[PDB]
Amino acid sequence: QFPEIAYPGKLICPQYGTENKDGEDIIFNYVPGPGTKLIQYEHNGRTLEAITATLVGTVRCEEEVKNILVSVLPGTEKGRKTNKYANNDFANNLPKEGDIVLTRVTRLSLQRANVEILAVEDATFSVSSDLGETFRGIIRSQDVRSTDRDRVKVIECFKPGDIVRAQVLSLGDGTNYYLTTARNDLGVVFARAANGAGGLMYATDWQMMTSPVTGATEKRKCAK
Amino acid sequence: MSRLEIYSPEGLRLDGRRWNELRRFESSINTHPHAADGSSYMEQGNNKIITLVKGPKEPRLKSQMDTSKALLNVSVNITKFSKFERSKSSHKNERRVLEIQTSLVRMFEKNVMLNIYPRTVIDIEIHVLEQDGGIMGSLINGITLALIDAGISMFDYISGISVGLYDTTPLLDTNSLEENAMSTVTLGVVGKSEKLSLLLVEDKIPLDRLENVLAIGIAGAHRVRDLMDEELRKHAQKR
Amino acid sequence: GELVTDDPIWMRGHGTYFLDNMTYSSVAGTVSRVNRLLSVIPLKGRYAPETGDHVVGRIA
Amino acid sequence: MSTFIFPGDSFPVDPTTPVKLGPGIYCDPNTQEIRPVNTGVLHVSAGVQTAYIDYSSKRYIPSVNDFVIGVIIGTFSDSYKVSLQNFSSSVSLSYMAFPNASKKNRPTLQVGDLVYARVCTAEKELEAEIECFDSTTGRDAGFGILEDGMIIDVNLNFARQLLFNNDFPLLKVLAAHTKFEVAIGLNGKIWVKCEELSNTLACYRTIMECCQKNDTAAFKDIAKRQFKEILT
Amino acid sequence: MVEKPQLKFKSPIDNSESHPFIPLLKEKPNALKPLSESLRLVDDDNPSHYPHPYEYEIDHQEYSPEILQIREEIPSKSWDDSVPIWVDTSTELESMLEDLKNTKEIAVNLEHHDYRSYYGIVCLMQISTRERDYLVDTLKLRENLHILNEVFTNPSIVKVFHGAFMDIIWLQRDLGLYVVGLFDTYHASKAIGLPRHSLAYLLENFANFKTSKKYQLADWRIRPLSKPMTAYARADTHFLLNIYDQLRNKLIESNKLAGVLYESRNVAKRRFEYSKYRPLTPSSEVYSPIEKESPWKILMYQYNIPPEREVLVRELYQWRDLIARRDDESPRFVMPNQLLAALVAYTPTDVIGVVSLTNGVTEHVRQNAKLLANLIRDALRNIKNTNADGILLETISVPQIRDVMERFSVLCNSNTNSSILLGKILPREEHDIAYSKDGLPNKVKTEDIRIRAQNFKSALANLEDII
Amino acid sequence: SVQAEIGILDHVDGSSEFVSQDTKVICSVTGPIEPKARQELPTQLALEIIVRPAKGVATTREKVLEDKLRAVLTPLITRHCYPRQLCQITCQILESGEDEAEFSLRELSCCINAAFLALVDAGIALNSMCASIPIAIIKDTSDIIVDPTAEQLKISLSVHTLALEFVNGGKVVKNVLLLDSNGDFNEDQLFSLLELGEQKCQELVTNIRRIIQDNISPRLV
RNA sequence: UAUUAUUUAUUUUAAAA
Repeated sequence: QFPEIAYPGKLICPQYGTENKDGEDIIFNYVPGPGTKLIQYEHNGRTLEAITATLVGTVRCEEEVKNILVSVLPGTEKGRKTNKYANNDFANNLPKEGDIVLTRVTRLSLQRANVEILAVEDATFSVSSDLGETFRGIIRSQDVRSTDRDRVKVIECFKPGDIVRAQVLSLGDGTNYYLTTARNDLGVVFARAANGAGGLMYATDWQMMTSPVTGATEKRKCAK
Repeated sequence: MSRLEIYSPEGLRLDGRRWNELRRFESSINTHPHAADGSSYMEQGNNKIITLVKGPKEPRLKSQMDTSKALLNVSVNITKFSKFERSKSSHKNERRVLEIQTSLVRMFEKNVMLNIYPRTVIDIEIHVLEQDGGIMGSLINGITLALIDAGISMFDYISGISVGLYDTTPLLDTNSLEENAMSTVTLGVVGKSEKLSLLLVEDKIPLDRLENVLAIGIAGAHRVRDLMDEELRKHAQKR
Repeated sequence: GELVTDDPIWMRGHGTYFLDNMTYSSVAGTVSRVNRLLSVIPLKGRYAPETGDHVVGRIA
Repeated sequence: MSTFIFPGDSFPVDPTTPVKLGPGIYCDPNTQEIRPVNTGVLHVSAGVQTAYIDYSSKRYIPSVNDFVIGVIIGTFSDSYKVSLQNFSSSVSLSYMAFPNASKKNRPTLQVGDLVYARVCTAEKELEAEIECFDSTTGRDAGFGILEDGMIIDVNLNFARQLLFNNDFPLLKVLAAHTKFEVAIGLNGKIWVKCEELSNTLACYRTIMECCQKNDTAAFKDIAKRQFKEILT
Repeated sequence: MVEKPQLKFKSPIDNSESHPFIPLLKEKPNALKPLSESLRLVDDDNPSHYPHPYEYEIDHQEYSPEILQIREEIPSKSWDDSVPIWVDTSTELESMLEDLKNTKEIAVNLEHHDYRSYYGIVCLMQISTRERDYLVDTLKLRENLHILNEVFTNPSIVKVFHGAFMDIIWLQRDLGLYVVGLFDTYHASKAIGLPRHSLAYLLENFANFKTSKKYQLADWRIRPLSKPMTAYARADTHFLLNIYDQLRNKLIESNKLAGVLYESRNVAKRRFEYSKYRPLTPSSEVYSPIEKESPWKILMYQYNIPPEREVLVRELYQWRDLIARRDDESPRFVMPNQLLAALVAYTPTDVIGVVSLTNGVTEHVRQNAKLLANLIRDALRNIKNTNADGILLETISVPQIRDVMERFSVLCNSNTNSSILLGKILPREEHDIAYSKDGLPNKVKTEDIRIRAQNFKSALANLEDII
Repeated sequence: SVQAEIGILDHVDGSSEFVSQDTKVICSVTGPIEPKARQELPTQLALEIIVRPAKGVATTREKVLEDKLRAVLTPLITRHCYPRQLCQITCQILESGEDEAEFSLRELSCCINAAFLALVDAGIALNSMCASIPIAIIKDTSDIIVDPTAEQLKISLSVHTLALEFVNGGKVVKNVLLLDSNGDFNEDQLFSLLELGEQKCQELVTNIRRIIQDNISPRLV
């Protein structure tokens, strides 16, 4: 029995707890999760491995003699629906491996396309100005398409300023992430003609994008 | 002090020396073994200078790396207590330091074989504890002796000497009081040769008088090289 | 800066530079003569690595 | 038909006839209208009707099929780093862009070497690329290292008039005084070389003086006075 | 279409690799240690190996004192007025041998062939003195070229090479030749700091010899050599003596001559050894065609091969090597790495699959298609043949949990102003107003903007068709 | 009447010198060149605007002078056809032509005219043409005057800087680039000088078009 | 994986066949 709301410092439960139910004693294995930490406390000269919450929100328990994933999600259940923690959720939720992100092409190299991660999955997502919190990745030429990976042309697949929906591969070199677009649902999802100097273009073929009003066509690596 | 005789008819200056006599020259090597690769405590007259050479070492940032030679950085720190009146830091006083530091870098980068030490940097940290005239020449002597202690290969010695011209009489190793009353020339003589690596004239000197001042300047600088050379002989034989 | 020898038949080593068919010193130390290798061993000097040295180093 | 034009002026070509876009005119990606952006003489050629503006400029912009004189400023594993003009963006010169190239053999070009190349890629969003042999026609004669000699800085209009227009009397008035070999780059560079240095020096001073004096009829008196001065 | 010269050798080709490399040396001229003691196997637990002969010579011999001083460079011989001297008979070898004994400097270079030969074969030796240029047919004098040890080991004669890190190995393996007095102009160019350390850079700059450099990977076994290849071969050593004079004077002025001569001795001291008898520790003085405990591991990373298929690339790399030794071919001739990766990626079951691959198979794979198919099938059937909480519950058990919970319960029994100056001005929420026609402000309610927010988000995602 | 020259400086792509009354401004343009990491724009051209005073160091006064000069030249340049490039526009005020401690409109107006001419000499893609004039109204007799002298500024109620955009032979006023007004004025005086300024800028571009044509035409063929 | 690599390149052994 734990209080629903929690503050950083409120003791939740030790790593071991028992209770008699239906004449069958069970022992709970409480492991730390996102929002807790094992803190030793002293009241009579003997230590104990208790779990102490370190976030502002509600406590939630899950399962994988079983183990219990004791964690604290930040914010109130009414605040999560209003999404009042959009800026805090972007920085705290780093893009793990295998995630899907929405980036923006900022630099085109002959063998790579430097992008800037703007969102990430949580379809719901999470996105944060002078905040100073932004991630960046690199879309290598070998990860642009699945059909004929080597010997491609990134100038015909991306342009600076285009929005690209790409799935991450792994942490590139610590400085940058490694993304890929070798799927039909991955690629340019929002671009504009003449590097933003034209009209809003829309995806048509697997490698063709066109604007309705201007009628101009430009080759990309679309997603549909 | 007060109103004094600069060069009496008896050939005596205000501090007792004569026209061709240097101030007392007490140099020291390896004074900071656990803080730098080269150390030289220069004590020329009342001038007290600490010169520290740190290198050749890897640059802290690759933004200052040369793939064909070493980089030479000279940092001159003039303490607030180098004079009688504790001088306060002035925005104008920072420009004179940069000119001295640049003149020192350009001087020793031509004499120190930087090609032998590629992809490296050589930091020269200088602390002036007291000054009493001829400070520019004494800074040169501290760098030369500190580089030799660090085993840095050079072509020859670089001797620093300051010469003043009073009326028609040149005076060697000018002190603070003499610099306030006459024109001063600092010289950077290379070894026993008559070649100059530095020549600073910061006051008016007649053109017909400059020829003789340089001759007596390079001559007295050879004597400074001897005093520095002998100190290295005694420090090498006793160790 | 001083002259170590005026014999052109020598192989200049460390602490030594060639100039005008004559040989001068670049550091302050003792003169070394091994076969025909003329060099000067300076007093203070950092570690000079050579092939086959069991060293201990720290990753930078 | 040649007339002086200004930016924002009305383009004196009816939108009915298809016209090719050249250097000087700009097609707005929004309003789709063709409007000038530079200041100079407008040219229209009466099969295909192209139009461009001849504007005065000194900052070279890389364009494909252009012969340029570059300076090697960086050696790497598979390509050189070449500078076509000071302060501009550097261009790429691959090691395989040479006659008889090989992956197991590095070219004998160092930094500071002058090369006469051809721009083979000029993407606005990418780094420009050059090559020392035409990848389209297989040419290689004239491309490569420009040994010795002297390089000259001229405006882009003076360099283009010297390479294309055969009526430009600069090459002819120079041959009347000395034999030489010239390489003209569209990036505002002119490389000359003679047997004796005194002849190359007079060629440098003439091309310098003829570039600022736009009077084409004065080129004869410039070379006459310049070659006569070096004899003193 | 080219006959293998290995078939015409008087001494057979022994690719068995069943004993340490025995030097092909029978006489040791210009020696300080006797040859009778240089054939004792040196075993330091490294396998027992024959020591590199002339090693004591290169270590303890001094060059001529003339090399130390600077002399004026002598112009190389005229290129358009000179001709090579072909040496293919035993009589023509002695005429050149007695000419190389009467000189001070020589420029030597070799050509090699490794595609249709396991260890490889030397195909041409290029020797040139200050007077003439020689081209030696090392395929017909393979047993006769050991006479050159009188000149190649004479300290009074300088052997000018360029990148002799392989020529030293080729001389001792195929010709039994060793160099005492080496001057590698590669280490001379590397010490000076030239941008390119190649021989083409030294020709185009110091010799002013503009040359096309494509006759390197050519087949030097063919006879007679073509006119372009004869002119290319003589050019590798014709100007190397003039280049030697220029680079030597610069090394003296730069005080780098001592380092070049030191590195040159380390190049001449290189010892060839079979891969089976190679030292376990990497050394820059011993050479082996294979210098790794598992050469197929770098192929699995180069071609991205799963680690579970390592037993396959092991049995294919070892089979490919034994076949190359049997027919005296290179491993790439019987099966290149491009085809080796396809066999482990596609795993051809039937015999037809081994023959039909996109790149195309070699003739050794074509003949051994049944054997290779039986190998991949067997190795794949061996892959299919191959494929907690009570630790902490016993320490504390269950009845002792009531103690740690009672410890918890009674340990933690020990667990409004509106504003002062800025508390009622800063935490204020947003208030939006609108000026009416009479100029009076009208505050919109927080529910009016709520209507606007839900009306935009609902009307935004409601776009699924555009004409 | 105003004086103006083109192509005066050697080591830059385009230079100019604009003179009005006593205000003299020399401007230089270099571009497109390699931008710095903190300057490059992924899709369009980056501008580096620098104005330096005639006396003393560059203070915050020239910082707002840069910001206004930047707002005029930015829509006047086809930035999108120079992606990931830099243009350095540097204006040097030789003589202020006015009391620097009180007014700064005569220098802003000349920097606009000098920058536009220097951009023409450099070869940057310009969407149109531009003209700038200073405007003031006198206290005693509320009279609108164009290009006022230094003495008239010290006797004025409000000062104005009008920068217009001209297209099609310099007759169609496409837009009003900059109208900077300070002092005392009402809605009636604004449109009175705005209408008066539109015809004084209209004869400025007509004179500017003549100035640049007299210089560029001898260069070309 | 130094006969390997760095793309507006921090590689500092590209030499031999």
